[PDB]
Amino acid sequence: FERDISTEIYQAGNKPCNGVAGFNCYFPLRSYSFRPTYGVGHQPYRVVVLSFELLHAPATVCGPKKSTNLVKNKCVNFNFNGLKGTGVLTESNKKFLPFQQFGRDIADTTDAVRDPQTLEILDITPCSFGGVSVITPGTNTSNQVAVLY
Amino acid sequence: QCVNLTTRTQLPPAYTNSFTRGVYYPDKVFRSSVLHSTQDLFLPFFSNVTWFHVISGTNGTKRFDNPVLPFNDGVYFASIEKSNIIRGWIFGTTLDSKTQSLLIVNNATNVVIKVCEFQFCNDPFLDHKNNKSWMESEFRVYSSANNCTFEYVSQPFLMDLEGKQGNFKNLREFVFKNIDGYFKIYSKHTPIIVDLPQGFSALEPLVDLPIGINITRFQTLLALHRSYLTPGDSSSGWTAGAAAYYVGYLQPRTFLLKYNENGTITDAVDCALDPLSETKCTLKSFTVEKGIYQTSNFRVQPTESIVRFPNITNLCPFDEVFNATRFASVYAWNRKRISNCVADYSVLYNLAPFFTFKCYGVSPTKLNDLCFTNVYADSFVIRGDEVRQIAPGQTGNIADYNYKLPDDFTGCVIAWNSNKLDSKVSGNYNYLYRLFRKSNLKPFERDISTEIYQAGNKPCNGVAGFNCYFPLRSYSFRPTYGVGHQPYRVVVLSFELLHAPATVCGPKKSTNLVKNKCVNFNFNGLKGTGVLTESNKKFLPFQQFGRDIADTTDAVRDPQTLEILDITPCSFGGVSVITPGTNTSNQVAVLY
Amino acid sequence: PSKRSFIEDLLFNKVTLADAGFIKQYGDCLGDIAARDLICAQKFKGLTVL
Amino acid sequence: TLVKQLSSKFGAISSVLNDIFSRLDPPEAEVQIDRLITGRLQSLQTYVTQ
Amino acid sequence: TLVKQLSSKFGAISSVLNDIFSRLDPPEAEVQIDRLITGRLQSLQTYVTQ
Ligand SMILES: *[C@@H]1O[C@H](CO)[C@@H](O)[C@H](O)[C@H]1NC(C)=O
Ligand SMILES: *[C@@H]1O[C@H](CO)[C@@H](O)[C@H](O)[C@H]1NC(C)=O
Ligand SMILES: *[C@@H]1O[C@H](CO)[C@@H](O)[C@H](O)[C@H]1NC(C)=O
Ligand SMILES: *[C@@H]1O[C@H](CO)[C@@H](O)[C@H](O)[C@H]1NC(C)=O
Ligand SMILES: *[C@@H]1O[C@H](CO)[C@@H](O)[C@H](O)[C@H]1NC(C)=O
Ligand SMILES: *[C@@H]1O[C@H](CO)[C@@H](O)[C@H](O)[C@H]1NC(C)=O
Repeated sequence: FERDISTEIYQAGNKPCNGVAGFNCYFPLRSYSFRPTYGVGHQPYRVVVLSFELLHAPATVCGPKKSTNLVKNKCVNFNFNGLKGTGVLTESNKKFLPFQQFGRDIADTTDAVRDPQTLEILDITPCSFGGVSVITPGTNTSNQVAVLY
Repeated sequence: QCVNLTTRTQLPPAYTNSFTRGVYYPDKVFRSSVLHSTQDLFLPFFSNVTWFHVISGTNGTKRFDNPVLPFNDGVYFASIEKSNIIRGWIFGTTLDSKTQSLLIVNNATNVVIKVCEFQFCNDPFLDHKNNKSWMESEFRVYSSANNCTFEYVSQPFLMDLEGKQGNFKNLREFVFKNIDGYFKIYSKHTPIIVDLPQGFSALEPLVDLPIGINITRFQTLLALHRSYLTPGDSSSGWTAGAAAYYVGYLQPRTFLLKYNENGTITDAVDCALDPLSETKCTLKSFTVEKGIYQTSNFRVQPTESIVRFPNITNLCPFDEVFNATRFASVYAWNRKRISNCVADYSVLYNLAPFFTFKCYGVSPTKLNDLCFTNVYADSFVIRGDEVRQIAPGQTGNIADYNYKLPDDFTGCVIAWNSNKLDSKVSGNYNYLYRLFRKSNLKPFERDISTEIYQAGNKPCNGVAGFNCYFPLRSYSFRPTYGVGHQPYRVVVLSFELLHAPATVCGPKKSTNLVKNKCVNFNFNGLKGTGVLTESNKKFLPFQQFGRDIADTTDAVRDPQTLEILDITPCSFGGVSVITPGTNTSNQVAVLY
Repeated sequence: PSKRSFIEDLLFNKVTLADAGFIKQYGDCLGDIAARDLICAQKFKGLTVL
Repeated sequence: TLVKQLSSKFGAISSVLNDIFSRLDPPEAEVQIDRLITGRLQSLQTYVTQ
Repeated sequence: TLVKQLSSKFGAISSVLNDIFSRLDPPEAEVQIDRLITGRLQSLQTYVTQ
């Protein structure tokens, strides 16, 4: 990703010509030869290269989609910018600095997030999970059990 | 326009210590109550900086207070002043108008950043008359308007937002760096201090722009103070004043940042500085209990690099292999031998635009450095729709009946189009192929036979009647036809690796052999690190490089002098640190 | 030498087949002579004995 | 056994890092290097366990 | 459980070698065979450890 516009005559190397446009001088700049009826390999072609770098900085493009009303205190799905997941999205008291956008924890999971429009900080907890251990008294006696979440 | 600058003064580069200064937030994320460990550009702890000083006041000499300073990988431009004079950083510029020149001129009516592709002048300095309004009437930094790329204005920047006090009001700190293509700037303002003061502080990021150019060195700038009181030259006729600024160069280092309950940085320890450091980092805590700890290993790094290759210069005959007027049939695929020559694969790129140089077991670009053994070359003509069919372990007619490749094939194919060469006016039928054979042939096996066989029992024995179909079928190869049914030319280059009898390879120039030094070596594509020493081991006349109990080479024969050497890692070991605790002392003993 | 008794002296000969590389210096085997026994070959791969 | 287990190819092109890095570009050398690294890590873990 | 873990895909197309080593091209079949054999070796090792 470096560009130069050095039009100065380039020294060939050993036995220099001192850049006097004489013998043993090499001119890097040359012109393309294009014809209406010519080889496909030498046929002109237009090339465009586009690049991008996903980062923690605020996004800029985020094209045509749908924006819905924000909900809190419910285990719901979210699609903040490109950040997807599931959580309750409660209120947070973390004092973000003006240049900070994303939160993070030990396991590199975004605990907090700043919404693009309302400009507020929201916590994230993946609601509730876990629970096992049906309790049975033996199958000759009865088919009645209890569950211990 | 611009005018030259005169009255240059040379002063010793006064140096002073920076006590744990120049630490910023690495990323735009929030953390708290974590001892996160980073790895980024930081100013090393306890390092001396080039303490520039603005001296020679009034109008005597005024000094050359704005010299050119190298910009290697970063800058820690600081400043202590009251009158707000030092401004105008010119960084990342070659100064010869090679490419874009960067300017940041502020404290005007509002902060502005000027970016233009102008042709630079011979001596820059930004004029400011001592009138009621201090305006840069003269632009001595540049005098051309060749091109302009970017312009930008910022309201909040570098203002001395404070009161009116006689002490040094502000201590500005800056960090200039290029993030692999774009420039990032950090800054902070420090209140009055009753000459870097001791303490800890963190820098909040600021605006960044791409630009992206070659970088030669950094240049600063000072506001002129030309007045009618003194008759002076146009080069330098302004009062000096008083100012002071520091410059430090950033280096890659590993730190251990500590965050507070606000998410703010409060402390950091610089690794690879002291023996008690890096074990304060291995423990990942700021307090170290007494005992013995193992931190890391110490190794002697190599200092040179040598290469040794066979001293043959004969060119390989790759012309007639590819410039052959007439190839042979597919079932008669014309095995060839290439040996005892220098092979350059760069000249091979000049062929037809339809080119399919795809390779297995070796990258197409790294053919030059390796050294092979008994490189082969196999030329034949194949149909257009069968160029993809010839592949390692691919089933089909041409692969299983005419040309079979091994599963662990090393080397690769070269395919170029032959639209007009192999097509006659009425078509070419010289090239044949075996449509029917008894069974699949073994890899790299050639069989040529035209005897009619008992295709449907009742052996013909030369009758060639019904139920007996001929084995050899020809090709049409129309002068104009579909690309799938148009003749192609293909050649396969099969070579055997493991490099016992190195014979050919390419253009690598030898270097004088050095011994008894931890050095790199490239003995015929056998890259490694170690020390070369004369060996008393007796090699038999046919014996090449030896081995040890493991599979690692221990001896190697010189390709030129034909002598046997030894290789061995030059140094390694372990390091332990003896510490009596952190609350009682800060001195340690190191056990190698 | 030392204060070993007779029975101990008998004992430290029957079973002491190998005392291992109890920290042997690099200069002991730096490629000189034949050498390259089991201890020195293992040390170059990082395995040491304290 | 730990020393001898260093010569296994682990289903790769070669058992030496330098040859693999010299004979292949990073896009395809990454897979071979990852295979070798994970094989040697699994080889090293069992010795610690025993 | 050691016997039962012999009929799992382990990240492949099928748990049967006949459908992997045969009726398919060499490279990816070899990759899948390597995956199967390394998984089975890991299972044997963990059984031995237990
Ligand atoms: C985004 O658009 C609508 C109305 O303009 C509304 O959700 C909100 O006010 C806007 N957000 C900002 C930050 O202006
Ligand atoms: C910094 O190190 C010492 C410390 O004062 C100083 O004498 C020296 O000139 C400075 N520069 C270098 C390269 O050591
Ligand atoms: C963190 O922020 C709270 C918010 O009021 C403040 O009271 C506290 O002093 C801050 N922590 C530190 C260590 O200053
Ligand atoms: C060139 O190679 C031959 C072959 O062994 C060798 O004898 C000779 O010394 C070499 N020449 C030089 C100048 O090294
Ligand atoms: C083969 O012929 C072409 C065209 O005549 C020529 O450019 C090339 O140098 C020759 N040799 C090789 C190896 O391609
Ligand atoms: C330092 O810490 C150790 C470990 O807790 C403690 O025993 C020792 O007394 C401390 N030194 C002091 C308090 O001076």
